[PDB]
Amino acid sequence: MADLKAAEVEKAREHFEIYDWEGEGKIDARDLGDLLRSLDCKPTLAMVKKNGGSDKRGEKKLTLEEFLPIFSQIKKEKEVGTLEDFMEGLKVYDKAENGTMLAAELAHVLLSLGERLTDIECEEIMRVCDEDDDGFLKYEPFVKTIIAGPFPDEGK
Amino acid sequence: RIHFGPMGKLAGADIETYLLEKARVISQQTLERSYHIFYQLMSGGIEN
Repeated sequence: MADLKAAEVEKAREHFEIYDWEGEGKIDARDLGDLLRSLDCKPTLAMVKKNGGSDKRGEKKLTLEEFLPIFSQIKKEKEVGTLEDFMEGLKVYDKAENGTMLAAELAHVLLSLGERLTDIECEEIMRVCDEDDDGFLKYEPFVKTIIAGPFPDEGK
Repeated sequence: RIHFGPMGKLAGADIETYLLEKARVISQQTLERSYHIFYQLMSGGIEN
């Protein structure tokens, strides 16, 4: 079987107690999304709603007694992703064996199919880049910074 | 000539002009009107 360890119970308690904005001890079904995400399990919104979650706000409230039989189900998933799938994937763009990627062509793929990102998030994803014209990013430093997160060594 | 920027959005427009009917201003032929700007200035314009 599987059940939650003293350390894990503390991780789950901390985050839940933060999410109590009301003063009653409860989470929204929408907020189930980013709560698990901060808990470090990476899901689709499909994974969130699968365990009783909402698009809308103001639908159902879940206690910690409800939330823990959500989290202890969630832990079973195996297909999270690696680096190398993404390399293989993002290599497909090529035409001449350069590993280089033009800015428009790269915003568009982020926008269009999937759970999707907005116009706004693309303006943010561009923000770190500076001073390269007509107008090329590169597949390898890109992916590695995504997996490294917001503060690798530098961080702004 | 409609102009677009580096990322996505609009940048400007270059428009040339071929001919104009300047000939008509003397007397138009049948049931035509002369340049729209005129009629507008005649009716909309205040006493001042």
